[PDB]
Amino acid sequence: VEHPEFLKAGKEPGLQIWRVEKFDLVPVPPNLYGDFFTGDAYVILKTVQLRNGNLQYDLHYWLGNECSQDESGAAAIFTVQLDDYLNGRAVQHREVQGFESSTFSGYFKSGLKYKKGGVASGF
Amino acid sequence: VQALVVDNGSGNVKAGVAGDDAPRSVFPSIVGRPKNPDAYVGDEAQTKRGILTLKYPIEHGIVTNWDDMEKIWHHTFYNELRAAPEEHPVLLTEAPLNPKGNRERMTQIMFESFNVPAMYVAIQAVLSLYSSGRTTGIVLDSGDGVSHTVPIYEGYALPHAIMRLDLAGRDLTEYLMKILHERGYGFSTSAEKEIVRDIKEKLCYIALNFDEEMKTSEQSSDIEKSYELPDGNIITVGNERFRCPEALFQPSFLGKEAAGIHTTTFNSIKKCDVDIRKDLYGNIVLSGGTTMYEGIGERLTRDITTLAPSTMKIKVVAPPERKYSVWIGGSILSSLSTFQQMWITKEEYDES
Ligand SMILES: Nc1ncnc2c1ncn2[C@@H]1O[C@H](COP(=O)(O)OP(=O)(O)O)[C@@H](O)[C@H]1O
Ligand SMILES: [Ca+2]
Ligand SMILES: [Ca+2]
Ligand SMILES: [K+]
Ligand SMILES: [K+]
Ligand SMILES: [Mg+2]
Repeated sequence: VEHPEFLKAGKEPGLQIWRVEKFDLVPVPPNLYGDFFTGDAYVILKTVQLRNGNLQYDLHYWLGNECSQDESGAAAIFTVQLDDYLNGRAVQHREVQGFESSTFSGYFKSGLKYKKGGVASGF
Repeated sequence: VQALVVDNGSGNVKAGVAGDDAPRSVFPSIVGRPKNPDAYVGDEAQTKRGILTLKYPIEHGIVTNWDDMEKIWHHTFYNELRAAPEEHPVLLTEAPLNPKGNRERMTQIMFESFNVPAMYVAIQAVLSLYSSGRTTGIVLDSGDGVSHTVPIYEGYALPHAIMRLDLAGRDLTEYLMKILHERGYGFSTSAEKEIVRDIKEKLCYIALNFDEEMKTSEQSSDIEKSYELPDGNIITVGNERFRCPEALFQPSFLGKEAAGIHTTTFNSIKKCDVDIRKDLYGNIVLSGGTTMYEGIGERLTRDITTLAPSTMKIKVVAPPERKYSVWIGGSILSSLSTFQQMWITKEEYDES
């Protein structure tokens, strides 16, 4: 509830992407949105503005084929914690490299792309 | 400040430091006290079984001897980790369906006997699901003393749907000891049980179809595999290699009326409402030492597929390191930048 990135989460309609880095949630430079390191795990919050004026939330955690167990575990856990912080109103989606839902693919106009490498494991 | 992670197993305690990819201390959950009078724990107690009475303070994953459990935790902190418990946050695990009164007793002991500055109690199966990179799934956790099927949705276990089996690894060890009498082996003592446990782990496997495996194993000696006893004698085991773990699927082999592990997983999923069952069937996650048998995943997939509606997509996940997936999940969780917001501090507890 006190994590700076939680405080920024879901305030406005849009797309927020964090990468797991050494057991923390670190915002992805917006210039890199759509390109995912296959060695890493990410958390993605899509916020949509409804006619109600309320906000709908969809949380995706994306797991790269070579990401390490601390990164995919942390991605799952952070997804739960962000949902809790959002009063439980996010729908959670597990996204595996190369088998992503069409909803998640649809967030990126240039399509999903993958890059070799990644940030080092916390383990 | 680095948290200590302790997984309180019926058979073995797993202990280490947050951020490590595996426990640095694994030792048997055994307390020995002099026969004619001091307490000895773990491996020390097994080597002095001649002068000690050995007890298991955790029965079926539930702490039932609190004085001896305190000896185990003391041993963990002082003799295994060499860590001051009063200077580290501690993540402790608990069994699914652990009564709230038990959790509160463990909390009282941590805060008032060991003076831990902060602690968190996590459900074992939930930690295993996180360690597999999932927030939704059903965890089949089979240890030494208890097996549980634990549905979990979006990070939280569904208590009404958890199901519990007293059938676990220790029963299979005892069953192997029994059926080895057909070949003339008389393992009976506590030390011989340890040897048989090792025979079980080295040579057993789960048949894809039990009846067919009985037939093919009868037609030649290819089934037979050897194992060198510590006294240098060689033992040969045949169809016992797959008949022993077959009890997981047919508890009647043990004189039990209970449902096997495939039926239990199916009943556990059925307790959850229809709209989330597909996510559970597609995320059956194996956890714990007694899920380590070769062939378990293919066999479980067959048997749950038979039982479940054919619209369901069955996926059994067998993580290579699943023997310690509980501890690894605790290591991840307690390394997170948000862990300090989840724990209970001594000051809060002492003023509650
Ligand atoms: N490779 C293996 N094959 C079959 N059983 C195993 C294997 N490794 C460990 N086990 C069994 O798993 C049990 C211990 O598992 P564990 O999950 O540590 O239990 P607990 O958490 O209750 O102490 C023991 O019965 C042990 O013999
Ligand atoms: Ca990485
Ligand atoms: Ca939710
Ligand atoms: K267990
Ligand atoms: K079926
Ligand atoms: Mg266990």
